[PDB]
Amino acid sequence: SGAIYVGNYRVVNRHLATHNDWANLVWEDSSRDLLVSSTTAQGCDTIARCDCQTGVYYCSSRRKHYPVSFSKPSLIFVEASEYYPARYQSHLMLAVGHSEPGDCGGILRCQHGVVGIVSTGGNGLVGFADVRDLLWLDE
Ligand SMILES: NC(=O)[C@H]1CCCN(C(=O)Cn2cc(Br)cc(Cl)c2=O)C1
Ligand SMILES: [Zn+2]
Repeated sequence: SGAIYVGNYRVVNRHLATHNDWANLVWEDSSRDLLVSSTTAQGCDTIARCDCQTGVYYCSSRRKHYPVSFSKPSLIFVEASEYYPARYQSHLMLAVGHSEPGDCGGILRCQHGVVGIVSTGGNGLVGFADVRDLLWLDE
């Protein structure tokens, strides 16, 4: 679980989106595991507008924040699930770190703000769905 609350938007993993998220749908991309929905309350999350490759992410499975080096957003293959078939997920950044089912939603942050959220993992790796390119979240 976990979400980014920026302005009048809520950003969540598309596979974890609720009925309210779908009822108040703004934008969704299956290939990125992102869903953005509208919220009546003003949220204060600063989105990073950078090309950082180091940051800190929150790991719910360890109740700890971890510093990580991560790759540039790219198209990386991800295996089937009760949510998605086997496909290439886009705008995904890999990092060496701990993650296990239940960690999706944990925010990855850098000095410039929110970079993205935990979307994939396993094998001593953690994958993050980038949100820095979504410029409309601030406007
Ligand atoms: N974005 C997706 O396709 C995910 C949908 C839910 C299932 N996906 C996963 O990666 C499940 N998972 C998540 C984390 Br975090 C760590 C591990 Cl070890 C793991 O197996 C894939
Ligand atoms: Zn940054």
